[PDB]
Amino acid sequence: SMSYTWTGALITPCYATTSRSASLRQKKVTFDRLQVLDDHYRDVLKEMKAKASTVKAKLLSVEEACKLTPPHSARSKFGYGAKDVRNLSSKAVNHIRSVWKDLLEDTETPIDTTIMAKNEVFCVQPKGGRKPARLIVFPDLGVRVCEKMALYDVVSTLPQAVMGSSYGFQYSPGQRVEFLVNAWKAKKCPMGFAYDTRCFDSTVTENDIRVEESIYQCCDLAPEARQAIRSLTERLYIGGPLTNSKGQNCGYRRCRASGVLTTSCGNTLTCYLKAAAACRAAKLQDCTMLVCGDDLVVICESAGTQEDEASLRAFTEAMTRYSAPPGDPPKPEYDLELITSCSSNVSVAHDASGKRVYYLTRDPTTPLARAAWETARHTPVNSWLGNIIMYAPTLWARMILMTHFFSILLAQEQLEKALDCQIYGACYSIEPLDLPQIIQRLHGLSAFSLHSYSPGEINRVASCLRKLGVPPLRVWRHRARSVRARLLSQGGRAATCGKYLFNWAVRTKLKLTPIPAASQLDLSSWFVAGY
Ligand SMILES: O=C(NC1CC1)c1ccc(N2CCN(S(=O)(=O)c3ccc(OC(F)(F)F)cc3)[C@@H](C(=O)NCc3ccc(OC(F)(F)F)cc3)C2)nn1
Ligand SMILES: O=C(O)/C=C/c1ccc(NC(=O)C2(NC(=O)c3ccc4c(C5CCCCC5)c5n(c4c3)CC(=O)Nc3ccccc3-5)CCCC2)cc1
Repeated sequence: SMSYTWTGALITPCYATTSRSASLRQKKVTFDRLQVLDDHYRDVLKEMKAKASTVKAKLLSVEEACKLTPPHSARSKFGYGAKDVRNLSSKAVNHIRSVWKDLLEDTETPIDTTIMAKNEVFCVQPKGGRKPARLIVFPDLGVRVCEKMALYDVVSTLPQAVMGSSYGFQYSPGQRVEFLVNAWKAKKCPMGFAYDTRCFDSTVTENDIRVEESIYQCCDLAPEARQAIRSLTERLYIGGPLTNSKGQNCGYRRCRASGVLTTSCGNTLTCYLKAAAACRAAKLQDCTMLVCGDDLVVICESAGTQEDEASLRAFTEAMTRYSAPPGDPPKPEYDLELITSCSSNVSVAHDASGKRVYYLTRDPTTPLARAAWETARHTPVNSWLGNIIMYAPTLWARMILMTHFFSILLAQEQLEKALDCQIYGACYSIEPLDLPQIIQRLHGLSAFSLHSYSPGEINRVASCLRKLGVPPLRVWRHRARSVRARLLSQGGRAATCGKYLFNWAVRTKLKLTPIPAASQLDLSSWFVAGY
């Protein structure tokens, strides 16, 4: 089946990515899919369904779903926006009830979807060329609330039950490294790899989507929720008509929509199922998987250099057979630092006590360039804040991002003002003064005392700074001492940031003891819609 069918009415809009590049993206994402399912696929699927049986999901109220709407979610064509929804206005609510009643009445009529080009910031790099704008398909604000009513409890309960430890989103960055490192140590002869699927969303066949539904149907579901899942599957999930920003009929989808509630959850389940089955086809001994949507890391017992090269080809053959071919073929790695997943890679450093600590790190180029864009054109989303949270132990986040933004915030007297940030699915509102507490909860106390980084990691940061015209780490060290000083003078929460966050900047280091606030770390108390 053709992933996409196009009419000719072009993708109209509302370095960066424009709608002018969309034509190239369309070509990459449009293709025929050929699925050849085998007995392993069926066996894994029965195992998964059995684990889903145990889940019981609650149907959310019309009002309950409104308070989970992100404040920046696109407005409805029916005259009401995200604000109107979370304020529980009669226009929003009465219209949402009609959408809900329509899902329970209509079982065939496809739900209309909007095709858009994602405006992302990438780096102006003269190996490879400019990437074309990613495509984003989504239903109306109204349908998006009903999706949450019928499936919010499912998606935020089910994957963890079906996949257990293989489910990526359950982990904090510290917990993810803990998992990866333990699984690598657990093997007597470790050999891992990361499998990148070319255009994941486009490889998701109508059967794949119906297979996910078959899994959601294994929970205890309210009759209404059960019907709504059935209707949302056939009217939205399995495909539908596309409509550009203007209002013209753009084309027809027969794959995954990125702007749906099930996207993340479903992708994880689909990728897990395919990979898990392909592990049996390739006869990969003592397997460990870590699935983060379309992202997949496999750790196992090596069976020899030649044998592993062969087993990896068998894995790929099997994945391709399940309509999930690779971008570039996976190579077996015998060092965990070389395996790249969720754009990041495990690195090592030493804390105060001299103990070797593992941490996740990525190439600073994109985070830095994105932050430099944020600095210029004003945005409601702060990639830098996310990056400071997610990559807190890294040399780059600590020395550049933290130094830069804290000096900016100190100067604007905005340290006490909350900021909206998106970490993968979830949207949070965090005050920078609260960061130490969060960083400790997500990474550990070692996050503030790290030193003795890998020479290569140090050079990756160094060379990257030169390339972007960013002042050297020596400049940053100096700048940090001034921020640290100005923070400690302020006292209270401001002084905690100075003490913990900026300890690396001083010659005369302080004894960093566990934070009095992070002792009773709640989390999800910063949570403002998702997931
Ligand atoms: O799509 C989702 N669900 C659909 C399928 C059903 C979904 C999406 C996100 C999500 N979460 C909760 C767990 N965490 S979390 O880290 O505990 C955290 C908690 C609070 C916080 O904000 C604060 F603290 F400020 F409140 C900030 C972080 C975040 C995360 O994305 N984790 C994965 C991950 C972890 C490490 C990685 O590695 C590297 F670091 F390299 F990226 C890469 C991915 C956010 N949960 N579910
Ligand atoms: O050799 C020595 O001993 C010292 C050398 C030295 C060299 C250059 C400076 N530069 C500066 O002071 C100024 N810019 C900066 O001090 C600066 C700060 C952050 C910058 C960033 C990012 C850093 C991460 C958060 C967002 C801002 C970028 N660029 C930056 C420049 C360079 C830039 O202009 N743009 C980009 C573009 C892409 C990526 C990064 C950048 C301030 C006004 C005049 C220029 C300072 C010291």
